[PDB]
Amino acid sequence: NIKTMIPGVPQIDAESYILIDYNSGKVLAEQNADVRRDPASLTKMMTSYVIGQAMKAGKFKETDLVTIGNDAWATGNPVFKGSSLMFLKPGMQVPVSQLIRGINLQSGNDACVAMADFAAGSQDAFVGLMNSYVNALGLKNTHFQTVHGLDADGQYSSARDMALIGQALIRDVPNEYSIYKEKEFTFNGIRQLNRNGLLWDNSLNVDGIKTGHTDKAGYNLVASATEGQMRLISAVMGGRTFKGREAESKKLLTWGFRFFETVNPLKVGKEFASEPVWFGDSDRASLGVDKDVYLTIPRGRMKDLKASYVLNSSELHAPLQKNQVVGTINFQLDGKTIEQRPLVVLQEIPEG
Repeated sequence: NIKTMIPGVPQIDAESYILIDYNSGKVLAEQNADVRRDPASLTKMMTSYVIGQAMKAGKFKETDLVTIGNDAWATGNPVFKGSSLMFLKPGMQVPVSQLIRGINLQSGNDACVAMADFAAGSQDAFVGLMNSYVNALGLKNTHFQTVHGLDADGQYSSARDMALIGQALIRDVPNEYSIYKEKEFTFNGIRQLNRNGLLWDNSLNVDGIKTGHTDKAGYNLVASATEGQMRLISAVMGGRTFKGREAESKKLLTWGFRFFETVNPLKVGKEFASEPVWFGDSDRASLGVDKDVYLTIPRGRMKDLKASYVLNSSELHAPLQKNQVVGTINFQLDGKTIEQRPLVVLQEIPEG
């Protein structure tokens, strides 16, 4: 009864939420996770992702100077009224490093425009890239219209999609992601703090990601935290206050770590099984996986994890290509399969 208990999910004071394991992708808890909502400043997570991809590709460096044009002039564009701003002015020459902290830490809407023009030539072209990555990441309930999320009546996202964008930031552009844990930066002699109050919560190891709030959106937060090498991501959208979005996210993250653990039973290239092969330059095939296996299981139950496999075909016949799928690995707890992964040929076996 205790060994097999399924924990109850805490009550969460928000319109929608999700909690996922970064490594395994397992959804630990969810409510209304696919409902389309106003992302508010969470849009800037995708702005950051695009910029991160550009820097990873070597298109520009953090020390490069960006010239501010009239479109990023904070007090020359009333669309920016009442929003977070660096107070950029035309003709300033600001390092990429400062602008990306403006976007990431301050949600500076002017900074978003300046970087969009720098990275992609125009705001429209940059939004094109944002939406291209929406497609590349397989997000079903997300669409962007502007680089900052202002003036975007037809933009939307969801708790799931914002958690998945978080996952992508951490996984794909780690140098960009590393900025989100910074508690402050200085621009024009003015120190600017991070709005993610969970960075100061000494009871968790939170290192990201993004907050947002409007009247339509309510209070939004995408958070990520670690306990050792285990990492969870929470997205809470339509929270009720500044303090509530933090508190509700903390509830989810803490619950996740208490009841679940991530395990890595198999890495790419490690032989899991072997089987005879016919017609080959070797007599047996080495079989395993083509992507590292991470599972999320009930905490404490690693000892009870069992694995076995099935083969698609009666016989293996050479030629066998590297990563050729030949079966399925079943991971089991309490005599029930909880996870399956493709079983693949680890080394090509040509005909003899």
